Amino acid sequence: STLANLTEVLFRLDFDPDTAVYHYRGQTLSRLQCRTYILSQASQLARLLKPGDRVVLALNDSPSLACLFLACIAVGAIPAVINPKSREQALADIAADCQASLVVREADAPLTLRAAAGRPLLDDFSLDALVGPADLDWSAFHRQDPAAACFLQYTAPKGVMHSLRNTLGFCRAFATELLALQAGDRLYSIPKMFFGYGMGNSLFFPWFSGASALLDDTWPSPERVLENLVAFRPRVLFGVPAIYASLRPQARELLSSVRLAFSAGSPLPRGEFEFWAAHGLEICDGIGATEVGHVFLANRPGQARADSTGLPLPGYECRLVDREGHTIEEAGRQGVLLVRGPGLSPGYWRASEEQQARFAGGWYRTGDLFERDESGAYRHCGRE
Ligand SMILES: Nc1ccccc1C(=O)OP(=O)(O)OC[C@H]1O[C@@H](n2cnc3c(N)ncnc32)[C@H](O)[C@@H]1O
Repeated sequence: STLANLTEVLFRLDFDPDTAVYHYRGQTLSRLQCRTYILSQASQLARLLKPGDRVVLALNDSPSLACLFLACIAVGAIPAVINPKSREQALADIAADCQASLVVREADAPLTLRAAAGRPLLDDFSLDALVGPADLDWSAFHRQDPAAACFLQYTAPKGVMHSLRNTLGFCRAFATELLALQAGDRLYSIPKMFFGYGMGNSLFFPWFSGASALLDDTWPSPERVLENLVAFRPRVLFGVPAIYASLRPQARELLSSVRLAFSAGSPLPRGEFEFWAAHGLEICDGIGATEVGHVFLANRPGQARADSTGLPLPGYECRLVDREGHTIEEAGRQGVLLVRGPGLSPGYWRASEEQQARFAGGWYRTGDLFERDESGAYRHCGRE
């Protein structure tokens, strides 16, 4: 295969550079603005990090987080985004697990750097003081095997490795094949970027499909969410079942903007589906897993059904194994869901033999019990 770099590949996708990519605190950044900032920042990270060094980013959602993440990748570093409110020992355990060279935290608290106070639109994270001002026209991307580890996603937390190949893989299946996101689409993800679901929705899909995403550094209280819906008016809403439960009293405001409502994280109850169907809003339930990059099995827009997880996305293969390890062919018979496909991770960054056994045989063992109906659609039935 030909060596490549995930940030460079995204930067080369054919979309208008003057269009929005990120929105933050009432401001908007274009693809061009972030691209310029990412290259400048990369020129500084290259003075600090050698290719392969790990970086832990314990930051609230913001354009600077997304861009710093892409700047790490540009120079060949391997970033991980974790909950900024992690306990001290939890942050330490993660940095030790990936042997990180650099941790970047919020203000006031490996080498540790801090964001500025005041929530600026763009942040230098003290790099100007640490390594000096940026180069003007940096482009020294670190290109590598497309199957090699590019960044980590931690889900005892284990670090899931994601590569250039399977990242573009899960983007294609979900953003393109399932949702058919169009350039200019406005996206709003309630889950944050330290969640695999949020990282895809907010960080990657804007670059991948020419869309733009609202980023919010505050926690998603239902009143904060409602504010954002009316200020931003997204076409696509990435939610979870409890969120839609909390949005019932505001159905009018929701349907005024949201045209594609997605739900992931846990099974969407039939009651929630039918309530919003009665109001004329289709909630598409889909399942993803960190070890699979993003959503791999979902209700297709315009064809969703209640109490169902839908059909495997294009390119994915789903299998059900019974308690003796045999593949289940019959419908209405529960088994453990195994999955392979474009988004499948190459494995955990650091793990025991038993931990890596989740990836045994070229499949990811979800640990979810599922059943298939006569048409091939899946239905969540609990955990093993
Ligand atoms: N990482 C993700 C990327 C995209 C979208 C979600 C995720 C995500 O949740 O990743 P995680 O690794 O935290 O958890 C995966 C596990 O969560 C459960 N689950 C998620 N979605 C559903 C659903 N629709 N219906 C039923 N169960 C679901 C299921 O137990 C699964 O094994």
